[PDB]
Amino acid sequence: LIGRHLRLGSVEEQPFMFFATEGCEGNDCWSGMVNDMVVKLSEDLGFTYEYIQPDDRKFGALNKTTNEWNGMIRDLLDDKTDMIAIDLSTNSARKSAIDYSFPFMDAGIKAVVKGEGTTLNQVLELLDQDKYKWGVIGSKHPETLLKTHRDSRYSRLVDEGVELKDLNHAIETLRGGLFVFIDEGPVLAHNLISDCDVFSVGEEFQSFEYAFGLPKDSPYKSLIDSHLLKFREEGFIDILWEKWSSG
Amino acid sequence: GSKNLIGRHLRLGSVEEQPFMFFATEGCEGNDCWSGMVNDMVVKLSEDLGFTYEYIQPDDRKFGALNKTTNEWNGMIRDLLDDKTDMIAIDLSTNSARKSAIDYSFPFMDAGIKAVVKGEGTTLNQVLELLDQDKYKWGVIGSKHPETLLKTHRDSRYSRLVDEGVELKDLNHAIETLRGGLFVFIDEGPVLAHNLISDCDVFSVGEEFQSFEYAFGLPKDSPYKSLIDSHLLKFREEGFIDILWEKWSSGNSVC
Ligand SMILES: [Mg+2]
Repeated sequence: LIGRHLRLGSVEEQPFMFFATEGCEGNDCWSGMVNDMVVKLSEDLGFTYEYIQPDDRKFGALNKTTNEWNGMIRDLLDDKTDMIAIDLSTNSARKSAIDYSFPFMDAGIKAVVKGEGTTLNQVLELLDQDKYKWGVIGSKHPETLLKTHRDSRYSRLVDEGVELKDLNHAIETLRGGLFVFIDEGPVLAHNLISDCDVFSVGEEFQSFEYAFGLPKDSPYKSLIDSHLLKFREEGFIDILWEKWSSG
Repeated sequence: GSKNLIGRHLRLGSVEEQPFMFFATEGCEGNDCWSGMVNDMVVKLSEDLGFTYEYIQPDDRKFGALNKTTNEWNGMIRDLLDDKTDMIAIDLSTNSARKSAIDYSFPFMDAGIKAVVKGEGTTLNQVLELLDQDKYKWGVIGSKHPETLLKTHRDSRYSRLVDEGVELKDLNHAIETLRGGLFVFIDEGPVLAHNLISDCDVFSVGEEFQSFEYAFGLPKDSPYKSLIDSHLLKFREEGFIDILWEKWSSGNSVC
């Protein structure tokens, strides 16, 4: 990587990445845990980099009607980027098409709702009532895991729920009440810390990792993997999570 | 790429380390001598990918570490580097020393370093306290991951712990010594949780520390890594890893 330039796919997803839309230029528009990881990788490996957001602003999923990807995954497959630098969740659909780096964080699917004393105990109960609406963000990992789960009642949840645009839209809808938002534990923990009237529905389910995405046969995988492992071993990943997560 | 596992015969490095692997020393032949969480993973991989296999233990019965004097490896790591095996099928901890020499598969379990103690009277809150006292002896298993992490920790007091402690041969020796009392054994969370479930007079020394994974070990440039990784990810996504841990890890406690 010494002398190399990496085009890095990313999107805003706090606290992993924050993207300033004004008042900044280039790489300095980005901040967060993933940015701090990238900065240190760049310093230690000697590459320059830039961040490239997908035009559709999605993480990426495989459309089963067209068999085409979108989001950051598609940009990587199209060779618009060399690596996806974000909290990229590991799933088998993506693994068919791309590789992952060594992982930096366990994560699960988590569901939350506004209003203390919710009667719900598990998300599948949502199918048997009409007091609460619910949803997941389109073309993002939770949607994919629910659509691929063995119990096709999870596909019903996705298909019969609201398709949310992004985290801001989801949180807005959640705060409007009578709405169960299903997403990822670490993202919900950070972003809903001050919402004392938001509570969990059931326990977390599904076991996966956050990692970076790499194209198959990338010449950079071995080095990125080594360095990410060293970050974890040296305590850097935990230090960054303490820095960035609330609170 | 083009190469896959159908019709291949894999030599798999392993050792007993309950509940990941159990090895029967009599009354069995070949693969039937092995059982445990990792064995169940291997059996399913072999059914789905179409390879046959055998397990090969290192003669030294070590997991594997790098000797800084000789610059040579030992244990399962050395057998893999020497092409005696194709993959290390065990709870193989991820560490940077090993990563310089081998690759890892997609991981199947987060783990940390855990210290436990047996003894009445004053006790300890954090392992470095061992260095300023002589009531307790302590140890790590030689050529196993906990020793490597403590020796490579940037606070060299952890190297003092290794150098001034007892070099324990294996898990049975370590647990026997722990049960003898006035001893702190430093090893890995999941192994200690499983094996010390009914030791009501064994307690924690502080919280777990260090963050790493259990995975399988693969030689660099292995043609089988992509397939093994894909299938291990699917095991995790389908809940198979969690189901196996529930099956194999000890529960209740008479404590
Ligand atoms: Mg993990």
